[PDB]
Amino acid sequence: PQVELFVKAGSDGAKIGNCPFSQRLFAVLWLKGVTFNVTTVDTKRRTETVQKLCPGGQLPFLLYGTEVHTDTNKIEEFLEAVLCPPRYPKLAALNPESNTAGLDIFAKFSAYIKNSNPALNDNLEKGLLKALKVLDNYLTSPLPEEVDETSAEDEGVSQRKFLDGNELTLADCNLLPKLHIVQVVCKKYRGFTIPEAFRGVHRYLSNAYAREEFASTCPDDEEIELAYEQVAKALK
Repeated sequence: PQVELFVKAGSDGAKIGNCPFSQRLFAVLWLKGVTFNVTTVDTKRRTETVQKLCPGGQLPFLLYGTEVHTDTNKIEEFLEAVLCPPRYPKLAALNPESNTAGLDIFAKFSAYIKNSNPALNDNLEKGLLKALKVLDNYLTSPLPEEVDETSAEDEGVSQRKFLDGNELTLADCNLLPKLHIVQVVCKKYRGFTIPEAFRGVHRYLSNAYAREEFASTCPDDEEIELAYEQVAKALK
């Protein structure tokens, strides 16, 4: 069954570019354990093949068998439904709220990073921090699998590695590529780092960077910084 992911190329026309949608599906496919290929597209210099496969030009897209699929959310839903046990793990979260935890962070970041009004900087940095804190509280809330298991010193605190438990799920595949952009960009252009006191978020990121599915699908930091340079530099 042939599976080829087409993804956004970076500044050299070849390496992985900044696209958290590309990276989400790359990670889903890696987690499924299916055999697949990844082909980068320089959208300024498209191949005759890519032009034929996807006239509409959407990116990312997926060639599966002879069918071309577009729309990241739909492509992911398709993959989860078609790549099924026993050959491939189900990657859907068990707890619905894992699928919404921290979904606001990226738009708070986008406002913060596009803002060029100095009087609103602190408001927008607050908005971002508040959204990150709500993610932190999700990551430290025990989930049903952890029911009544603890230690005297950390009662009512979750020990789990990722959003929905100790395995990576589709929820992590959506969130992590975006959280990665937020970190990289805000360090470079805002002097901002996530507070050390968000221990849940910190642990989450520590565990996520330790996983090739996330770590090996990340664009180079440089690609992410270049992608944001024009809109991030406007604030003086």
